[PDB]
Amino acid sequence: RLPRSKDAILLADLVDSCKPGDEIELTGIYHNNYDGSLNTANGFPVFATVILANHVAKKDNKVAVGELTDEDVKMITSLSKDQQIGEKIFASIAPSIYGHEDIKRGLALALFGGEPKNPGGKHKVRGDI
Amino acid sequence: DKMNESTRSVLHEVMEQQTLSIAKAGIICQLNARTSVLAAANPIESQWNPKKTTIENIQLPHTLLSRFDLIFLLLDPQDEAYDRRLAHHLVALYYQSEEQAEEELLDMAVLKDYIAYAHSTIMPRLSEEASQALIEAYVDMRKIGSSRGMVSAYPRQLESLIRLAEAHAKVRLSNKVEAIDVEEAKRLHREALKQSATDPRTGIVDISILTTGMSATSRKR
Repeated sequence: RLPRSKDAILLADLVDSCKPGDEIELTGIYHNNYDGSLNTANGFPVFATVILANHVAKKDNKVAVGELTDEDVKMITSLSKDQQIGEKIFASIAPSIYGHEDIKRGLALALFGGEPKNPGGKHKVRGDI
Repeated sequence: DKMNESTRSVLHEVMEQQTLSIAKAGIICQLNARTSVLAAANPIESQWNPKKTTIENIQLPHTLLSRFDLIFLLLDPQDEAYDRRLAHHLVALYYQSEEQAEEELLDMAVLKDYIAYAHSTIMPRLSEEASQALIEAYVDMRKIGSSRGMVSAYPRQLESLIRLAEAHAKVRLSNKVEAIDVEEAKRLHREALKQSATDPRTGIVDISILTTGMSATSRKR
């Protein structure tokens, strides 16, 4: 079936909260107003509608560094003190898969990733794995 | 013969399921199509090739050719008697006049009315001798497979014979299909297979309809 759609208005700081292709989660006021173009298109007193936005989240970016709390940072930095943190992270990738420890290790290294750099300001090399 | 692959697939769907499904532009529906397909297929080249069987000449899939109840060959013999009779018939067509036209239109009118009436009121149903004759026909044409260990028939042939017998009973307005109809169905069906499924090296063989490349062709490998 064809999908339905709605227009939404972002104001002030909510602009640039999303881009095309973003699976957003939008809170807003469902607002309606008279529209003569829709009236002549439908032949009835049909009112256009738009969502006056009040919050935009994303359903893939469920966590972000701009939302991390001091307690989250504290427990993260406490976990890093453990000498088993590498093994814990490797065991934590796809825990419902038995074995494949080398695969989990490689995927952890790719998931965290290296550091991009540009020595001399003239020669780029990627950081991603 | 020269319908494109999408048309071949949708026609296969229509002939097998008697429906046409469409999911085009938000519309999602399954239209009914209980249509009787009557077809005219040319050889791929300009002439018929007696070195090859129907499926290899016309280049249609067996998935479509096995859905047909009857397949007929319309090529003319090379006999001078046939040519002379055809020429006399065509001369008679040239000399067709008002009396022949009125006779033909009378035949056409009564034929249309007869077919419509038979559709409207006749509903054939199986007699015991019809059931025995159909089972006997299928078992007999399967008994040919004792030679060479081959398959010589398949149950959709039996269903085709049921359709043809019911049609013949409807022609004579019997309302009960019996052995006269079943023997005519067997005769016409066997003649259709003789025309269509004849490998040039060995004659009629049923596997030509089931798959392309009969045994005389496939035994190259």
